[PDB]
Amino acid sequence: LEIPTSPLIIKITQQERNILSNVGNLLVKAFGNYENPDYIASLHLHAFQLLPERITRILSQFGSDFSAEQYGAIVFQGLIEVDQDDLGPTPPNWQGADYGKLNKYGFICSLLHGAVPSKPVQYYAQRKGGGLLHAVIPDEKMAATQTGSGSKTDLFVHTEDAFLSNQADFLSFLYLRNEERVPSTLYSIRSHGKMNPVMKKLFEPIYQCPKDSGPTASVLYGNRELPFIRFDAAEQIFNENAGQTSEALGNLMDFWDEAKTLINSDYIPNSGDLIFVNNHLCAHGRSAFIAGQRIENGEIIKCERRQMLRMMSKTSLIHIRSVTRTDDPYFIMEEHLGKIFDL
Ligand SMILES: N[C@@H](CCCC[NH3+])C(=O)O
Ligand SMILES: N[C@@H](CCCC[NH3+])C(=O)O
Ligand SMILES: [Fe+3]
Repeated sequence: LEIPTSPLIIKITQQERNILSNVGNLLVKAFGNYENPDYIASLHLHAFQLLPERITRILSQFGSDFSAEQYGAIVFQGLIEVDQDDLGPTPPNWQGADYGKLNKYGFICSLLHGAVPSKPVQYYAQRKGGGLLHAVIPDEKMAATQTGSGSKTDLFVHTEDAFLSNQADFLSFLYLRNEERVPSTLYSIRSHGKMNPVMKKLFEPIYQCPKDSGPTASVLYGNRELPFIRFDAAEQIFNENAGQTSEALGNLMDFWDEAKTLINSDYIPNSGDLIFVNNHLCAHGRSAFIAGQRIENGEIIKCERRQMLRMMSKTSLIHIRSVTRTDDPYFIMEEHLGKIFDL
């Protein structure tokens, strides 16, 4: 067995970039925006017929691959060319993001999910939905917070929405700018190799999964030999109010001791790179940084602040139907491990 220790790196070609750009422009003209219900209803058809064939091939293989060799993450290097002057300055927070300008990017991202095949969704748990595409921008007000609006966060990893029974199946992180040169940290449950006694204890449904007395869940699930994972190191372990039992905390600490040595922080994304993640296999994180600066040869180089676009998707609308809005089967109303928001 070749135990995966790093994600698959795909170097996007100029011809592929040009196709994505032209297709993105055509979809903007045809449908106005990526949230158009006519576009969403025919998403897979546009994904398989408009994407560069190599991307379609990679994503289709990835969607059904839960084998021992699968890391659960793909880095698409140079997926898009970002014109930095046209993008202009990074807004102070995510509320300031111009969606007229990210519209083409939303089409491209939604086609990638569509080729898995997977359906872009939104969660009331994250920004009261906030649309299919989220701008992730470091806010000075929330500088050292354990969120996406954060800047100084270090050594931790998490799968997205570990507190939800219906968390995303697939995630995409499109980097518009990373002038601070912050590494993108990834962690795969497949990096452990063969099922061992430390991992086996995580199948027990005894762990707290606190929201971004509570119900418990298993950290490991799915296949017994090649499992899926729901994990949040900061929220389940290093949170004083996590409320874990001594048995559960001990199991998580033993797991974290093994897991932390397998974290991969080698990849530093460039503008236009997209990281595509199987949220059931691979956890993600970000190293500490001061937004709007980098240090080179003992000197501070001022720069525009970090800017990333996030899209989440589910492979089945049927199995999430008891937690979605009556008039919107793509809008998840789940609050915490089965419990729905009481509005
Ligand atoms: N910026 C995002 C990040 C949340 C997910 C990562 N903890 C938000 O405010 O919803
Ligand atoms: N969502 C992160 C950045 C993405 C890193 C994922 N490897 C943030 O706090 O901005
Ligand atoms: Fe996250």
